[PDB]
Amino acid sequence: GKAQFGGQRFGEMEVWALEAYGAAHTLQEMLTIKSDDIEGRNAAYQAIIKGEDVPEPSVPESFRVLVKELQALALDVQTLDEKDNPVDIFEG
Amino acid sequence: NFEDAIVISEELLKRDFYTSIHIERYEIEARDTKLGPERITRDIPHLS
Amino acid sequence: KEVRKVRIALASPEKIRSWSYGEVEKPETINYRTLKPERDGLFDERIFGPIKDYECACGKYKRQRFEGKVCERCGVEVTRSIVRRYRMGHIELATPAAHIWFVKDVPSKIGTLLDLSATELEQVLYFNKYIVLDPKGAVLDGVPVEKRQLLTDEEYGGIDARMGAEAIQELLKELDLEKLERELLEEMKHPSRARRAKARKRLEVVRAFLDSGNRPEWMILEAVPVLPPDLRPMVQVDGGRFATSDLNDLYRRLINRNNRLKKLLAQGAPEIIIRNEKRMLQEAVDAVIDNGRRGSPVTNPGSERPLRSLTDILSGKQGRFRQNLLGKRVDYSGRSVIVVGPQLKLHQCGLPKRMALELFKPFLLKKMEEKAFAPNVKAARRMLERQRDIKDEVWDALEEVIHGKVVLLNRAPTLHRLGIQAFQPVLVEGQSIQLHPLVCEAFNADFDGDQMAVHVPLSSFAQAEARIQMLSAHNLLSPASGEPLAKPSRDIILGLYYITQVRKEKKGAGMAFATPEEALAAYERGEVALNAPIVVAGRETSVGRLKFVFANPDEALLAVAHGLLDLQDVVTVRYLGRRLETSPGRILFARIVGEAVGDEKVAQELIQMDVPQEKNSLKDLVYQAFLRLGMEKTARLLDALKYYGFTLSTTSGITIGIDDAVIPEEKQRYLEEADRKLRQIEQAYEMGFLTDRERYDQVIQLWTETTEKVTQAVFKNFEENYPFNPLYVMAQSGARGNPQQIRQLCGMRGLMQKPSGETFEVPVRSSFREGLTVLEYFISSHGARKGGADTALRTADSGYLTRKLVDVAHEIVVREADCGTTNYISVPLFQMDEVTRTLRLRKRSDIESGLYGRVLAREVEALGRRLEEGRYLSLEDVHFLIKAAEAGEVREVPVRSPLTCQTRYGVCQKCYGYDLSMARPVSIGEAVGVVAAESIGEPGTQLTMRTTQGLPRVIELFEARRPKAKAVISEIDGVVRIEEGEDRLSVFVESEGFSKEYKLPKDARLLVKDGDYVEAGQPLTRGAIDPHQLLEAKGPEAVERYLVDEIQKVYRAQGVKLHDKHIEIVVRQMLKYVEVTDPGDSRLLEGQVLEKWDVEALNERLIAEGKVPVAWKPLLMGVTKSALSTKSWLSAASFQNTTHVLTEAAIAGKKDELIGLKENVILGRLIPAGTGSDFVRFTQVVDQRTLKAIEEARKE
Repeated sequence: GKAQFGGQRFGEMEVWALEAYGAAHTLQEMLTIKSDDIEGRNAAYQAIIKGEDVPEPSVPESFRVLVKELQALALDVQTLDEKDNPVDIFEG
Repeated sequence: NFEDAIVISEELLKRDFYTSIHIERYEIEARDTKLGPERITRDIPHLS
Repeated sequence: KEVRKVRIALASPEKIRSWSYGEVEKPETINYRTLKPERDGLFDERIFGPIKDYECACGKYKRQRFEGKVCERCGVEVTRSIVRRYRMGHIELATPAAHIWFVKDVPSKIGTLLDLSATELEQVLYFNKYIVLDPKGAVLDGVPVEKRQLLTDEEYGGIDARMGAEAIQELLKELDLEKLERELLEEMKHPSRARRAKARKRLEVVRAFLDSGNRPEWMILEAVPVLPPDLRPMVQVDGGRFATSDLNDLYRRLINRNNRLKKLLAQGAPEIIIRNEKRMLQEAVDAVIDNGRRGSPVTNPGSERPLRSLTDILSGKQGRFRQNLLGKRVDYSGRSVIVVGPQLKLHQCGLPKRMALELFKPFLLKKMEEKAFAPNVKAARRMLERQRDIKDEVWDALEEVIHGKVVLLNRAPTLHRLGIQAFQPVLVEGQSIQLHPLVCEAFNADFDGDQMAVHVPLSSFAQAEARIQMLSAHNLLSPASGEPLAKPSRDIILGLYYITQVRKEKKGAGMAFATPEEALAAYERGEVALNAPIVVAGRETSVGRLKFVFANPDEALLAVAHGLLDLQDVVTVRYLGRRLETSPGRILFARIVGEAVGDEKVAQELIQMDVPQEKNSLKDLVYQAFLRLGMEKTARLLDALKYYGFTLSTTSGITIGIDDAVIPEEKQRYLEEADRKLRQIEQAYEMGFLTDRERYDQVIQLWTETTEKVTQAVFKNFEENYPFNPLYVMAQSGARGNPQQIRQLCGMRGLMQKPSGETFEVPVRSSFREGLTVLEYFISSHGARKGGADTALRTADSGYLTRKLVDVAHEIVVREADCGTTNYISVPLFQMDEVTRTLRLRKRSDIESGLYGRVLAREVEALGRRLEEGRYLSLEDVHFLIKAAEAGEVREVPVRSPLTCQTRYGVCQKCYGYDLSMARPVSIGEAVGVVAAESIGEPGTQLTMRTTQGLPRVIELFEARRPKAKAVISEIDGVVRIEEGEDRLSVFVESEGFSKEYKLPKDARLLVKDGDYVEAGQPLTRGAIDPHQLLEAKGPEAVERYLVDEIQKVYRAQGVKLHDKHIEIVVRQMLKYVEVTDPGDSRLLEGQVLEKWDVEALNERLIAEGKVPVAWKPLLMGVTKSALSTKSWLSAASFQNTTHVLTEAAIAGKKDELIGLKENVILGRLIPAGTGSDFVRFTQVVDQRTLKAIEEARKE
């Protein structure tokens, strides 16, 4: 923190309970646009500057990261739905 | 003062009774690099 | 379309290349002087994505559209700077490979699928030379030599096989797939059963490769990929010296070798060397992948630091799996010290301007523009950066800014959903955070400078999610045990009491009368002319009873306005509809309650109109109130109490003046007559009346008898004199103080516990009110620290219990309404003392936490009332059944619980149900899975950790490990006879014929005498009850029953309360798996899920008749062992050594389906719960008029 400061942490407990309540998003928004998923944080950050719904992140950073930290060590690590079909997890 | 809280009377601030002095220590280091050496002058651009 | 599964397939050379975008078939990458990759390398952007904004490496049209950016001499595709975060690369290798994870994992995935002398063979099949014997070629050189292997280096022959991985490569390829399904399905029925055991295991990899779609070979890498840059960073440290991801220095030599030998082969074929070289090729990858292995870690020239590897990185310790459920850092966060929010209405909350602003910058901004003030957005940004001292108008905004949205809060060690709540924060001076009372309880909200957190939700969603699911206000009760939590107390109480205790004076005996003693006109005047005071003894009255004849509550009160009485006097006053004895003080309580309750009448109802108010007291009301009145109201009540009590709890100014630290006159006479019973047991010892043993147990059981006198005495005096004494009252009411403590203060302490659990025969006569002396301290000391070792080692182990717990049932959720099952449970109302054997019903609580909110399975008759089949019984309801059996008319209260309820991956609504803590049938989607867990361990806290009982057992249990001294169990059913005394101890369980020799170690405390009678699997010796050993010969449920209960026993023995359900839910998974015999499809053992067994064991006899039912058996796992076998991997990871998991997994297709929490989270999805469920999220809302502009575009 050079100009403005701080950056609070967040642990499992937090989540589990978060889980405790059907805090769905409150959970997801707590695992994305408020940390890794670079897309969002900006996306979101902007979002308020104008005041819109704001988030809705495509697919959380980390997910991709991992899958890639994976292949980045063999193993495809594909993705299908309900009808079992090819995904399009990275669009780029 | 509930559960383990405590109340105070402005009075002490008046008498400036419970006041603490504290000195924070700030430091800095200038290194030698390939992109050039890190100087330190009262001269730095765009600074009004 | 969005995700709905994640299948881990293997790695193919062809495909590794397919990706990689580029082809780092090039050197090292960086350039310090000039930030730039290195004409093809690890950073050459041309092959990945552009480091900068769109742009090339020279410059082109950073145009949004056209698609397909490249150049003349600058082929850096222009598609932003992020994609550097996924686009991989590759180093088309020199020759063979071994992704270690198939070499030195655990089972040796390759040195098995192909035998290859388990190990040492593969080990010698690349390194250490040693040549493999591949083909072909007719076989025996000085001895046959059986189409299989090796041959030693200088153990001539030649080759016509090779070495290195090529060997194992072209090896795998040319390897009949199905035939081994036969060469193994022939050595499975005619074997020895010694090494014909691994036989089967071969298939488990085999069939794992077959009905999978994954080919072997590829296990040896023809392609050793390269992860992206923006992931294995090269950030600038403090100038020109950088910090690589540490991994990158590995990939390093990995290229270093593949190039140094890539040359030797191009030129210079000196055999021996080629060998000493490839030996490194692997060791390269080897390291890169799982460096650490073997016995030699990579030595960066200088340090002795191991440096990560593909393994490490993924290997939790924040390795992409754990890193998620462990931390991450918010964007709209802020913490702080907390403080009283007396004024603050419940739902309300702290947040001082200072931070309060910085923690909202956004919204403020825009809101500002949208307001005549501050022209352009960014422009605004500039005014709240003019150092400090804000303007007026501003704030106003910040306010209209937050009115409506809430924030979440949290103490340090959160533990229960409550551990966080939401509040309509308010601006307030002081820099600390203000918080409402009540809550405290939850977080165990203390006030000694502790702090809490505050997270800000944006999603028009998360917000709503909060307040309607997380407002302390909407959340009042502890699912942990369907009782309140927003319970006033540790003061609020004090207050309420004083104003509702009433007084008792004595300067007047021959007072009241059924017929007026003399008269009233006299009875009274006798007052304004001394003697007997207002309130006092009597047969029917006290002066007050007559002096004050009040009409409305008003008056009675308007009285207290003028110094006539003091709320607590017993005055005659007509309340509502009749004449009442009560005090201005009691009455008020009501109205207080009443008004803010809404109906001044139903109020009076719940209330206990006459008797000192207190913890337990209101609590009920509390609960009660809620019962017949909407949460809304419930609060307000909670509220005022807070208030009304407070201000009161102070108007009535009580205090602590040591003198009030009363000592019962009888102290002397008691420590006196007792002091004497000693000179009579030591002067009784002088002779021989007592052994040193018969003696020492007397001075002990001595002072403790007297001690208890001290206790209760100082108390009796505490009721007949000084019934308003500070201390007391508190302890009586809820405020502070327990039966214990108080004592040490006034009367005395007692005898201490030595360091080795002993007790000096010398007491602590003094009492704190008195300056306890020198010695008594040095011995009364141990207690606080040996009892400080608790608060010590009992705090550390985070949630130890908690975790393990969690991992198991994070699945289990309300996933349906009624499993549909008829099956039920028989609830035990009457305990069976395993000692006396005499009976007795259970104690109050237990019960509740056994029936509360349960669901009846087979209607019950008693006392005339009829409980139909399936009704959520209310506390009241259960209350009833209770008296029902006291009146004995029912034995086992049948109920539908989770212990059974078939829905598998979650629980059926009308099973468990209700206790949303909200006292309402459980709404669908709830995370019980957790909840359960959650609750269970929250008490793990206060569980003694000295060691058996408490926590130390809990482990034993859930896990389930044959505790010390196994406790001899009756395998069968029958008769008995013990034999011998003071030599060789044992016992015998001889039914009719088979006299089972049941031994004893020479030191056992049995209890089933000599003769007795029985039935299957039961506590014979005493001690314990082994999980497995039981089960086996008695069934799965059986154990379960024991489990929970057992567990409960300790919990109960410590004040623990908690619906049983919880513990159950846990248990559930403890069964989840079963082994196999006589199969119809999978391996002949593979542990397994119930459902999976039946959607296949109720499907190979129904629609697809035949094959074999494929039975199972009773199998027991424990949290630990549990989770581990859970089918899912993503989750499966996070534990032990992930390697393994993936390893095996990867091989066969292996899918997940993302059904769970820990599952969908590791990735960060939208949890399959509550809002993210399958019954309340796929709903589209209509607006009455915008349903007829949608009805004319449908019939077109």
